[PDB]
Formats: sequence, C-alpha cells, structure tokens
Amino acid sequence: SGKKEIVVAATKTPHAEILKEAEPLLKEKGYTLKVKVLSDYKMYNKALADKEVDANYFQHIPYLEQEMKENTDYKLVNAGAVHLEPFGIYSKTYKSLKDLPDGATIILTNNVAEQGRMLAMLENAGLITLDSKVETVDATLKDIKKNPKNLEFKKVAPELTAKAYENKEGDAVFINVNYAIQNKLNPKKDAIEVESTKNNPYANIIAVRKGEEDSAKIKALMEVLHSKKIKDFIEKKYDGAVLPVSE
Ligand code: MET
Repeated sequence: SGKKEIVVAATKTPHAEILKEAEPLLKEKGYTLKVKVLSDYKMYNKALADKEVDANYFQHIPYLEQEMKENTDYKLVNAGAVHLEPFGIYSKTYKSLKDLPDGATIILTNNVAEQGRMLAMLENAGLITLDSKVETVDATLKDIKKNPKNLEFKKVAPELTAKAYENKEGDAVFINVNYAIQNKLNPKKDAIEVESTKNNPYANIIAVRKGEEDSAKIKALMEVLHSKKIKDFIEKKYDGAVLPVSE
C-alpha cells in the first residue's frame, strides 16, 4: 500500500497540476499519489535526498547537475524528461529588447545553473556577445565579451522576479514560466521575448534517488506523464507556454 504510493515534491504550476491530472491514470495502474509543493527551488532536491519524497518534478538537467556539484551528499538521478518551459523576459516599460537604452538594468534570477540560459537570450537579441570558448550552458557574467549598451545586471530570487517586474525595479526582468503562471501571467501574451524551443537543453524532469530510476512506481509515473491524455492536457491548458517533450 505504502510501497504503492508515490510521494512527489513539485512546484505549484504547472508541475503539481500535471500530477493532479495524472492521479486517476496512476490509480488505473495500481498506484496512489501524494504531492508536496515547497516554497523555493532549493528545497526540492533537499527533500528528495532526505527521503521525505520519492521524486521531485521542478528542475532541468543543468539545474540538477549544479545542485550535485554544490551538495556532494545529493546522489540523485534523472528518471526522464516530461516538458519544456521556454524562458521569458518581461517589462512594464519597454515593448522589446531593441528599445532598451544605454545603461539599462536587467533583472536576472540568482539561479546559478540558469546564468547561461538568460545571457543566451540577450546574445540572440544582439545586445551582448559571449566568449565562444565557453559552452552557453556554462556561461556566466564573467564571460560577456561585448556589451555595447552597457547593460547593468541585478539578481533576484526566481520566486520574486514577478514582483521585480510589477515594481518596475529594472528595465527588463527574467521570469521562469512556472513562477510567471503562478503570478497569473500568461507568458505567450505578456512576455516581450520568449526563448527558442530549438537546441534547448532545459526540459524539466522527474528526479529520484540513485538506484530508484527503474523501480515499478517510477516507471508507472513516467508512463502516465508520457500518455496522450497528459500531453494533450499540457498542450491545451497552458496555451503554448508549456510544451510536452519526449522522455
Ligand atoms: C529549478 S531550474 C528552473 C525550472 C523552471 N520550471 C524552468 O524550466 O524554467
């Protein structure tokens, strides 16, 4: 019974909503589901490593890799990809990145793993150039080669960038789709720039403890999260802000 229950820590939206949609499909396979939502991204891998949950559903592989680099006690594994959230830039004050003035302030999130993801959007917009000798996924602010608009950067918790946006604390603000939707923003209608879906390594995953990735429970969960019902749910409910991907 408890051996048939899957406890998962997930961010509120879309991840806990996708799990709630998957619940009756898991019962059809013989498994129950318990979902825990936590207050910030740093809590989810800790809960898993502490054995309070069986799995978490909140991050991408670069985030997971960074977390394990920082905490050698985390012996975690990717059980499989589910969905992609193309990253957004938001502004109350400018309509596009081409319109930002010299000295403009860019509010980055403080997510170490996503520093290259953010900067790559600015490089693709033609605002900065990054050192070509560094992989984009590994790029930081130290890797900026050219900055002809002399952009200045600030860092806010990913949980609070929706507030930096509403407060007009900078000229342009990065918000992860999960926290954008959690704040009642619609990323495809409200963002001023959206990340390309091409060549994108930031699919969100199910993570488990090492040695648990082929367990019956986790295979059952991966199965439901790749069903036609769950892919169609994702596609309809989030209006293209969230996209199902292969495992
Ligand atoms: C904790 S890594 C960020 C995850 C977030 N759901 C995104 O894909 O942008």
